Amino acid sequence: ITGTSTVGVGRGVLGDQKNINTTYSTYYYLQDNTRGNGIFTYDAKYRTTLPGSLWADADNQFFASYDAPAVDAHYYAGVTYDYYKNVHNRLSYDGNNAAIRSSVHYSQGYNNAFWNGSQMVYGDGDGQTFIPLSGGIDVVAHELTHAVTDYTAGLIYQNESGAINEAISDIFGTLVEFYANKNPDWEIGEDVYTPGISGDSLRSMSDPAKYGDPDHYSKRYTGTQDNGGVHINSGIINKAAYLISQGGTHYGVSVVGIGRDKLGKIFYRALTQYLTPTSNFSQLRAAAVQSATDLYGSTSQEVASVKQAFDAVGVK
Ligand SMILES: CC(C)C[C@H](NP(=O)(O)CNC(=O)OCc1ccccc1)C(=O)N[C@@H](Cc1ccccc1)C(=O)O
Ligand SMILES: [Ca+2]
Ligand SMILES: [Ca+2]
Ligand SMILES: [Ca+2]
Ligand SMILES: [Ca+2]
Ligand SMILES: [Zn+2]
Repeated sequence: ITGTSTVGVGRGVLGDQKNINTTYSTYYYLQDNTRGNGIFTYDAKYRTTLPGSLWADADNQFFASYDAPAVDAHYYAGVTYDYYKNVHNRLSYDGNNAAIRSSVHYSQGYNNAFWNGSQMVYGDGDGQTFIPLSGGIDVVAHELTHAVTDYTAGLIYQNESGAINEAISDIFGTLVEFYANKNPDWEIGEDVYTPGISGDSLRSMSDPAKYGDPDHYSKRYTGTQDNGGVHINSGIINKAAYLISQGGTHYGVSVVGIGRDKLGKIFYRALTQYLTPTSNFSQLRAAAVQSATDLYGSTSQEVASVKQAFDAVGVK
């Protein structure tokens, strides 16, 4: 909408106060004009019609319980935009400052979040398995990264290409979580998963097997559930990424860590210059090796570590 840029204040899902960029025209709307062609947050009103209504508030104060998921979807979309722009020189998900749209309060007791081809969508959770999913910065960045993937490599959402698609979202979800630097870790969804259980998460990149996901290609799932295991086999790639950044010895194979920034550079270049819609795990290894070669040189530690990491997870 047309209006003047303003700054509201509110509380997110975890009870933390933050400022949010809004737009004033009669009401104050969750429309952030400071980033690209805007970030827009919508109320789905417990229904499944999308996007719903652009979020309107009378006083620019967002402290109601019902406001919290909107505050966080809006704010964390901003953080994710900033990560891509500042770290990778990428302007929104399409590289040309496309408007970023999110809807919250999707359906009733809905324990998921997704990119629907055009926008991000967040359930509120059922209060047992999840609380509102936009409360997780890794979750928000995971969803926006699906849009980045779709506009770039275009990895098909099934089998190995789909597991790479998923791992790319977990990797950049995690790198955004580190960028914001509030309780960062290599776990996925811990801030919004199982409020009654401390210390768990949906997936782990550092030890995928903790939650039943494979950490070696020999353990890959090849059945039909979950689009051929896209959220399962992602563990193999997540583990490789974790090893590249942090190092370790896995099934006797030692990897020298090169840190998060270089992990992000290598995978961003692979995603945007080498991967294609049908890339498999072996092709990802080749893309990452080539990306590290471009950035750091064929004789570099970075190239050596990428090879070690894929060796460690059984991908040649
Ligand atoms: C980061 C977490 C919180 C959300 C994440 N969601 P996501 O990977 O974006 C869901 N993907 C998805 O819905 O793809 C199907 C689709 C394709 C095209 C258009 C619209 C939808 C996830 O890992 N979902 C998993 C795990 C999960 C979470 C919550 C409930 C059930 C399962 C899944 O869907 O399997
Ligand atoms: Ca208000
Ligand atoms: Ca965390
Ligand atoms: Ca996390
Ligand atoms: Ca928990
Ligand atoms: Zn995903």
